[PDB]
Amino acid sequence: NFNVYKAIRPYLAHCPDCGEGHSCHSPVALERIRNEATDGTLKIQVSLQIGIKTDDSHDWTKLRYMDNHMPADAERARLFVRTSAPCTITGTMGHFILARCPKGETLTVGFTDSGKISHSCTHPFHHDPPVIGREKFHSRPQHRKELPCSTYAQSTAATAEEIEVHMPPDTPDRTLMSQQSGNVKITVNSQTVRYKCNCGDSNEGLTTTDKVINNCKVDQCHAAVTNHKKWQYNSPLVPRNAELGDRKGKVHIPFPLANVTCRVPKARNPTVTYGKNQVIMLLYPDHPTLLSYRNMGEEPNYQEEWVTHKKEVIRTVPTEGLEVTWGNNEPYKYWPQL
Amino acid sequence: YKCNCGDSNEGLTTTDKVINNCKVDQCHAAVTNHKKWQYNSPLVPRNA
Amino acid sequence: QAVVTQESALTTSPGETVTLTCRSNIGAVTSSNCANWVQEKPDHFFTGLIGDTNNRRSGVPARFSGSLIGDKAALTITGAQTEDEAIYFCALWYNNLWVFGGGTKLTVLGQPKSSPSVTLFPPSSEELETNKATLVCTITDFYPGVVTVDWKVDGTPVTQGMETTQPSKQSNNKYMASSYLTLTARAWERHSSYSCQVTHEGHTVEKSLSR
Amino acid sequence: QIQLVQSGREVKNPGETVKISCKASGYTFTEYPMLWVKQAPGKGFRWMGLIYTNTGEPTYAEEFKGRFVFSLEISASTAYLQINNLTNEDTATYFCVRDYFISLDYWGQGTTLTVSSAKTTAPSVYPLAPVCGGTTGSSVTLGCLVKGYFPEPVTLTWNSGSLSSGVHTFPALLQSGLYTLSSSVTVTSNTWPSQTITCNVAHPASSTKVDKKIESRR
Amino acid sequence: PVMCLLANTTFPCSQPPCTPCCYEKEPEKTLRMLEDNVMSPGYYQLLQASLTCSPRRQRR
Amino acid sequence: YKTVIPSPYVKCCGTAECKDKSLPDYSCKVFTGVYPFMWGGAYCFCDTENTQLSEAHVEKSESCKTEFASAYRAHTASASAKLRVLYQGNNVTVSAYANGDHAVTVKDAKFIVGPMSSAWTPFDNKIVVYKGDVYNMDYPPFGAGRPGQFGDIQSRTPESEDVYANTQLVLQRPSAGTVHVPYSQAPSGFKYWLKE
Amino acid sequence: YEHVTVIPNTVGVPYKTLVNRPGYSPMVLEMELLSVTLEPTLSLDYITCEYKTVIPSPYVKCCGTAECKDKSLPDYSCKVFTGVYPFMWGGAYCFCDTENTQLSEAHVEKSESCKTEFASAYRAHTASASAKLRVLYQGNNVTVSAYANGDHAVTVKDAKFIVGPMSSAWTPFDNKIVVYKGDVYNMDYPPFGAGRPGQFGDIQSRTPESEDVYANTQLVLQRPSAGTVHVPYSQAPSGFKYWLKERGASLQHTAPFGCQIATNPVRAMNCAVGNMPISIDIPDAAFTRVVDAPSLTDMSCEVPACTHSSDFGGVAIIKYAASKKGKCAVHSMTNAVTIREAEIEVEGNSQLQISFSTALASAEFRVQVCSTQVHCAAECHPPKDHIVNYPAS
Repeated sequence: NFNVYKAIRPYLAHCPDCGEGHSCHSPVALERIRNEATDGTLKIQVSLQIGIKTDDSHDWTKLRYMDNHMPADAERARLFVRTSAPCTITGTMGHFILARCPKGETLTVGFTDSGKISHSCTHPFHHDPPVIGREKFHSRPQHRKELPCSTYAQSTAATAEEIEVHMPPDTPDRTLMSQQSGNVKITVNSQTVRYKCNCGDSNEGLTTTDKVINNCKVDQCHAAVTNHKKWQYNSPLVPRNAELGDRKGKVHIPFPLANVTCRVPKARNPTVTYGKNQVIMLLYPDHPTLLSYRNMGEEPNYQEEWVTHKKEVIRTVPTEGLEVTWGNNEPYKYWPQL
Repeated sequence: YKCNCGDSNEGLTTTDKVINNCKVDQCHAAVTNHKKWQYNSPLVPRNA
Repeated sequence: QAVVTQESALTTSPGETVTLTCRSNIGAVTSSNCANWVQEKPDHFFTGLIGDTNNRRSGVPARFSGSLIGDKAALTITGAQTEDEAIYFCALWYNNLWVFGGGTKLTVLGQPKSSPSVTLFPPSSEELETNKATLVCTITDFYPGVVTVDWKVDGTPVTQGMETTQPSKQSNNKYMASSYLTLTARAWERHSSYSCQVTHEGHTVEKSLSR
Repeated sequence: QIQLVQSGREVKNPGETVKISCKASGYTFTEYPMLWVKQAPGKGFRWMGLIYTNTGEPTYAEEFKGRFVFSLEISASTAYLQINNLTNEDTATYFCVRDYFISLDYWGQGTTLTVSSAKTTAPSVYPLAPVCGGTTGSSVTLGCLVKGYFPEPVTLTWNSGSLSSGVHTFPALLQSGLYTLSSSVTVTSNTWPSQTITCNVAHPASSTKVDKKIESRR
Repeated sequence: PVMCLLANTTFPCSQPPCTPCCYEKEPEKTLRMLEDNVMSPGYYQLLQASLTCSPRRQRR
Repeated sequence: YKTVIPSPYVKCCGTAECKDKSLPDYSCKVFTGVYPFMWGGAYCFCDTENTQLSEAHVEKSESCKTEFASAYRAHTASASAKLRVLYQGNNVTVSAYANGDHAVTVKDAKFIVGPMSSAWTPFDNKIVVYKGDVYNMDYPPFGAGRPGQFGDIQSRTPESEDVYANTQLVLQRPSAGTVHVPYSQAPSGFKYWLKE
Repeated sequence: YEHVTVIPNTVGVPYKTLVNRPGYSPMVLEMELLSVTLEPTLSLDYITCEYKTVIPSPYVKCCGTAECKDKSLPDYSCKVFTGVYPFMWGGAYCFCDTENTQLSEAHVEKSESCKTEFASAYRAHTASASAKLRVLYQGNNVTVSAYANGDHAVTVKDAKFIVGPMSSAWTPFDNKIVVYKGDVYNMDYPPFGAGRPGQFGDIQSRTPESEDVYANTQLVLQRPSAGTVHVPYSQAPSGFKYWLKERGASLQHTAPFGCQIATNPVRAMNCAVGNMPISIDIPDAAFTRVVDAPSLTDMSCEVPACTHSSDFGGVAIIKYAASKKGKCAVHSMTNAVTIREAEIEVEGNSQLQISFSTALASAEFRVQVCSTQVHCAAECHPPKDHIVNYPAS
């Protein structure tokens, strides 16, 4: 079966990324953005049950979120991941979601609600990984060399992941108590109701039924809803076990990384003028392209510079020679022939 | 017939020993030479 | 292997001395050889009528005797009854275990017959919306366990749509299960009543409903 | 007496492993002489070994070691004859045999183990009520059918626990992979459909149990 | 084989003491199991063999 | 390396308890007097006795199976050569272990190849290999690494089980009304010596 | 603080190092290296096994002469003995008259025990520095095993111990080494594939389970068997069998420097040589403040017994007058005297008898009991027996 999403639940989070300056208890809080891969995919774990059915099955177009102390599914089109603009989200399983988002300093994750309540949780996410090779590429190349870089791959099975799915926290909620004429007449409402009554004597008692502490109040009462139903991923927004020890859970975590070979471009060789000890290379790079000149003997002096504009470098022809690696291609050898 | 089971764990016996709830190692009979003597070389197991 | 030409056959009357006179394929097991004529009961209930090859086993009837009979395993179970359906296994004790053979599962004379009471409930409200319609006669006390279900649906015997379930034989000498005219929504609303005709030892009964 | 609390239905896959437990009473697990035994599908008792009380754990047979693995939860008063990682042709009952009372002086309860793996779909319980015309005599057929389920364990009861009398039952047999059977409780006419009477199908995987009402349709 | 034991008796790995059908009925029992076998060797596979829709409440 | 900060132990109605969980960077703190509010209002039922025992440890890199930095203890170097000859007019090739002791018979002609007159190879005393990068770099102590340097999450091997790290785990007192472990941390040495 | 000490690179002499911290009492400690392993770099080129001449059945062309083909094996002996008169056990093997030719073909083959026993011709590389050493410091006899390059630090007992590198270089490897089933024999291997006849290493295994065999065994095919199929073929003996015959004295007996050359992997354990600079970053808790130290003054160290022997055979009833009770660090403040204890519980006006002696008979040595500097002069005795088991103080 592997119904870990049946065991998983939507976990709310008092996140500072809320939108409009006020962070809220939204279910679209991203706990960690595990985006260490050199391919540039960012794999961020969020608070919702995204890519999961509310009926516990695979929701191929539906991802769930914790709405109001219950679950609540929405369509998968409401997911948005904007770093500078809304980048291409690659996949989503449970809390985890991997995406190809643009450059940026803040990452915003919007969950379009069932009533269109697009919870936009923005953290400062400085996603800009350095590109490998002799030139700073911009897009996916037609012709280019395939350097080996790491990337969070699309196998969303929970192999090699151990999500801290502990017991769910003491979910307080103010709707347990009501006014019995202003007195202690709180309905049960079908919950694990820890009842803290501010009346005389025994105002404690964690029942599951109706409570008539007459001569109570709504301020004279407190109701908390107990969760013995699901494991929840132990986010640092989550209030963990102060009323528990370390009796928590560990589950699989999807989207495992892997090493692939990304093709990057290399620019055309410039104009060469081989004069007396001089090599005039008029290269015009179409990207930021690192070019390095080095002596081909004992004293290299291998100075490299990224190139942007039109560059005619009259390099000194070394006696042992010059290795001049301009961009991703093989470096030009100059033996100065007298 | 020293039992390796509970209760009756000993006895230089003279018949079959009935410790039900005793394992294969839960009994242990030691066939001791109480009949004739042996020329006591220490390479033979002597009087310990 | 401790499976001789065992007492595999025993069909007697109530109180009969059930003799598993199993001719041993190797020979007579002893009391230390532990030739015990135990009752390996139905439902995999290992029990000893005679155990340890010279003693009657505990927890059985008092007439049990497990020993050597013939030249092999010998079960003399005195007081074998019709409700005493179990396996006379005359086997050995290897001194490192007791090894029960193939044995003989038997039922005896006794446990008299009875009429099957089939409550014919019709194709219900729960089935009749989603391609189901089961007029099931729940039969209890079909005595003894020889009763067949025949089709009677829509004027013909059903050669497709009748269902005879596994009728569990009771400890009270009957047999009971579900046996119905159980077709689809076309099968339930097409036939006149989901019904099985119970022929119990040649006897007639109707476990049949109407919706 | 030395009697093993038998294993459950170990419905693993071909290569799936599950214990036929033998909660050995009469002694502890270090006091109860468990003989591991496979009540085989064809012949009967194929020995997983004998183990006298002070150990308790059944030392294996000739072929009786291997896929059937003898272990001892000695402080838990039992052993485990694990039907472990077997192929398809090893569906058998895990039982103990009480090595005191000079043969296996009691028997373990046994557990039906079968090698076949499957997904996580739902079970079926649907009530067999009284008839549209009657279906009630001196007793009455209330109860429920356990339908569309698999593997062990899934249980099908009738009469809801007060209806223990008059049980004529079919177990859930795997037709199309779905276990189909029907259990009619011959319950009282004031109990069916006057009182409560019904059957049920259960399995603890999602902690899922269902009852279906045995009552008349009118 | 592997002593999958929920503090009462060591059953096998896919057949523990509530194996199968252990994770979805006792959610606190599943939390104690993912504490015990979450520290133990098999409780990843014991939990996914138990609680992950492949107990006796599943279709397999 | 990463930081395994757990859920926050909200000691409601009473003081917290100091527990030193012996992990790498076992960071524990009891910010007593925390009045955290919940998503359904208040996380603490009473007003005054709520506090946050906030704990975290340091965890290894989950992409350490992919991203590995290897401090090769660079010893002496073994040479190995290939050379072709037009022997009998046949341009044949022979590749030998060119230490001089693994001399290669080829084409009926024994070649004793090596030893090379020089040894100034690109290998240094301590080499660093990072997935394509061979840089002669001075490593930290193997288990005795420094804070925040290139190699602060040090291990004795890449596939190992233990890791020395001094990541500057400054768990500050928590934010107002939100159960959130304000924990200062040093920057990533994998992000540093990878990025630099 | 980080006390830098240099222990003598020889095990068993438990050195004391007096960590003096200002703002604290005198903090003597004891360190001693238990073992020190020298794991050399190995480059296993030649493999040692047993060569066996795989010669086929005798190809008797009865009344016929064939042409022998060069089978590419290790020393493929091809021979066409002309005109054999080969007769069998049931008469004549040839019914023809005289033209029977003996086809004698052979090759070399690695032995089955060559697949088990292989002489490993390790090309010697640098030695791995690693050593296990104990110390009775901080009130604890605690050990640290450290890879002694200098950068394998053990912060054990709260103490950042960093030892390494070693001073010495008397490496238990030679330039070429033979691992022969338990024995490191410092021997120069032959050419890898370019061996000589009769050489120690006549069968050269270029891989350990390799497919090549540098073998020139001098397998010379002799004349044919007289009327019977017998392979006349003379070869040299086992050169590794001669290397089995000349097994040679290993460094387990042949260890210069007193090293313990112990293989699997080829290590040099107990190479007593050099010095070991170990620094110990001690925490603040070892710095116990001298104002909280016991006020031990008015000491008179009465030298009761003087025997300049292998032990620390000085006895010294130091009458002390302690202010409060406490373990005063009774360390040697002298140059020659090894004191047996490290700390003594100076309780009050008590005479602590320290066990301290040195090699010098006329010994005037200083001892500081946690602040107390005192002098003790004795005329220690001569030795009794000429031989002791190891060295001494």
